[PDB]
Amino acid sequence: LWPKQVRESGMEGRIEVTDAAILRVISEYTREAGVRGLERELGKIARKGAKFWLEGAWEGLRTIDASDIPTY
Amino acid sequence: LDWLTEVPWSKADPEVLDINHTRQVLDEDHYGLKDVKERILEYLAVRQLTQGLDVRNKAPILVLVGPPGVGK
Amino acid sequence: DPASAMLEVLDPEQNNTFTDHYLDVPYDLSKVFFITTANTLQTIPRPLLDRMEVIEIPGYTNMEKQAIARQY
Repeated sequence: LWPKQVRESGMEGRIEVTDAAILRVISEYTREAGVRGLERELGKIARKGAKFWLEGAWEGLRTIDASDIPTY
Repeated sequence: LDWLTEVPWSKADPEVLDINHTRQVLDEDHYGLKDVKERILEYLAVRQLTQGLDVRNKAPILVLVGPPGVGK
Repeated sequence: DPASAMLEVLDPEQNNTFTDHYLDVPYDLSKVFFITTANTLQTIPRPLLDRMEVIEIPGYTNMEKQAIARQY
């Protein structure tokens, strides 16, 4: 899910998420049996990452850790 | 007559496959889901074991039941 | 119900082959920007609700209605 949503929004190689962050997205932002809501939340992270890139810039990976999740 | 000569009457593509190649192709599109993949591999085992014989060939009929987001 | 026929047109992964009963061909509706409107979620079926991304529009306060009435 996350490689697809990163590739599909042009932010490939510029942003990355950790495992603690994915676990927090599953436990606190989703109540489902399937997996579509998780895909929508990770897609939201990628869109906002593109928005932040297009007005500033950085170099290398920005790593989103588990305490950066409420920012996005 | 144009409908009657264009539906396929006895024209088929092969059914005896390498098992492990099918296993690797199934495992690169979906995570988990062991019951469905084992059903497919048991079908191909029966197809390999029966190719010399002359018995009734009958393809399966399945229903996949589940919640709204799982990979049906 | 036409709610069960809307599952084919609003499917995010599959609506690039939407088949009408008049035209017997697959038609691609995947560049269309669908916007839908409701005032409660409860009378939408669960598989149809699971396809859409939900944005809530909460209702205006008094300081907002003040500015809407002055400026618009």
